[PDB]
Amino acid sequence: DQKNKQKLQLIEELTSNADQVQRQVLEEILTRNADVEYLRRHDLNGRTDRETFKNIMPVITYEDIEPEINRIANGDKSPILSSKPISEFLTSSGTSGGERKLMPTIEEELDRRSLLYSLLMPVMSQFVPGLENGKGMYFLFIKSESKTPGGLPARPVLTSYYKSSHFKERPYDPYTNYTSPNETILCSDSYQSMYSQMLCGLCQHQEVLRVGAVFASGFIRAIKFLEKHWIELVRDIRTGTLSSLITDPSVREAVAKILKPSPKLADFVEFECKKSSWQGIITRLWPNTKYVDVIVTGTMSQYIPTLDYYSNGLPLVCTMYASSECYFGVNLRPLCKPSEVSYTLIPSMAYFEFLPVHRQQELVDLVDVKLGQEYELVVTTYAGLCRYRVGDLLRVTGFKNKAPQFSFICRKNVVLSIDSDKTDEVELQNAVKNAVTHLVPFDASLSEYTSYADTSSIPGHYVLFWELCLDGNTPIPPSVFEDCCLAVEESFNTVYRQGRVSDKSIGPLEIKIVEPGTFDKLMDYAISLGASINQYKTPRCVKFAPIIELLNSRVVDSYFSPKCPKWVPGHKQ
Ligand SMILES: Nc1ncnc2c1ncn2[C@@H]1O[C@H](COP(=O)(O)O)[C@@H](O)[C@H]1O
Ligand SMILES: O=C(O)Cc1c[nH]c2ccccc12
Repeated sequence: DQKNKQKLQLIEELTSNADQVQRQVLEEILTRNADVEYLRRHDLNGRTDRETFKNIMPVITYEDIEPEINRIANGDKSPILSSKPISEFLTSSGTSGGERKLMPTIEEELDRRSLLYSLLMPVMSQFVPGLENGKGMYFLFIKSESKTPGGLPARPVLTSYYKSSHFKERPYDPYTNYTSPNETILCSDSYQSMYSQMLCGLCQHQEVLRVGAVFASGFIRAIKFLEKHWIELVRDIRTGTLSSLITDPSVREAVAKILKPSPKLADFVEFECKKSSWQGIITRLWPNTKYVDVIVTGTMSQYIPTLDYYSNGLPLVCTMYASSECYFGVNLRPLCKPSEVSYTLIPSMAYFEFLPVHRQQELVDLVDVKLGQEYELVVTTYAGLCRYRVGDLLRVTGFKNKAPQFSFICRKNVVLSIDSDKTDEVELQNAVKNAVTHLVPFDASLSEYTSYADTSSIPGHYVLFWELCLDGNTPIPPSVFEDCCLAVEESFNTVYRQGRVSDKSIGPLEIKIVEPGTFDKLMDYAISLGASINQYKTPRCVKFAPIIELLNSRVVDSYFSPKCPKWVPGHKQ
């Protein structure tokens, strides 16, 4: 019987009693945090009931509780948001004033993250058999850490999770037996982390029954890493000796238990990697792979054709929906189509509310959301976030017993995204305005521009299309356009700049100069589909393949900066 059946029954119990669980969660939070400064400031006066909470407590954004956050981050240890000690800040990919948002968490929250993860394979065991008889090849990575002036860790939620006893000291689980040893995941050197993970995956290739990464982008980068380094990898496999470039002793102690001299495997890997076409290479190097486990909902959907290419059309699986401030839900139907993914929110994670979005107690509870209606996700967490707006838009597609299921629509205001980076229109506009100052000495200027997330390169990069207006009589040298590139990048927020400098999840920004009349063609094309002259601006971003092919066909010159933007871990202040 055991675990799977119990976990599946737990899902039944939680979703059949969703409203009661939601109530018990809110009651527990307000009872614990009854005396914290934030609740007392709003005069909640020790009350714990739903009606009081919804009538009294305001619906907030990050900027609303930043003074509380800063105070805690500066070392104020009084109960301001939470009665249990804030153990760390989980730095979100979402920003504020260019800097990562600091999400308070408490130690207890790891239990709830682990509960969520423990649901995944029992759910999957209903759709794909035999996964306990083999391994999963996942490429998992830690990121830069930082510390608040008061001494609290500030780091991404997965970096926090991987380094915790819940992952680093976890027991052997046959349904989640990874090819990557903990030492290779927890390696601070990102090159060594990637190389050793790729090697271990190759060494255990016949046992691999599934592959992936947290994000589509992450898995694509691992494939590209093999494209560049397979010769070194084949040499390691052939001789049974790990590359001396791997200097980390914990790494390589771990590899040494896995790596054995095997010219037969080396010949096999060489054979496949030598081939000019890498179409379907996943199903050749790892022939027992049943699916690809990566997020391809949200902006990550742009990577579907790339994964399909390398996998020869294996099923793409989206298992979960979660964030820094709170873990949310699970896909109860993982082998569905990527366009039909819905996430069932787990009612014991947090108190969930929903702000209706239309094309006086305003909020609607989890069980009262309406089929087909769009909402903004609003959360009340154990660490003291009260009715915080996530910025995620969701649509109800159905119900699991009493618990609703949501397709993910978007994170609000995201224009450009390659990996976890999110660039909005204001950021983009500001960035382009800082870069055009470089065209002033040449008495040139920008007439019009647009952008796209270029996925043809690994890692992806931002592309800007620039149509200039030249009034002077001196050509602009490549060095100045390269200055323009860098200037754009320097104006982007810290997550973008971290992706460029530290995580290598983003390639150099490219500016493509297009010939005169190019954006005229765009408009003409934009009217043949969708034809509103009155309401027409050249869009800040484009995404439709024929439009992009049109713009690329009219490129006169392109430029990247050889330089990287500034980046320093932690908040500016
Ligand atoms: N499965 C998913 N599909 C689409 N977007 C997601 C998914 N999981 C997380 N996200 C987005 O990433 C955010 C979490 O980012 P972070 O706070 O940095 O972990 C969420 O609030 C969503 O906007
Ligand atoms: O930065 C990280 O690695 C944590 C993270 C960022 N976006 C996420 C979405 C799903 C679960 C974890 C994360």
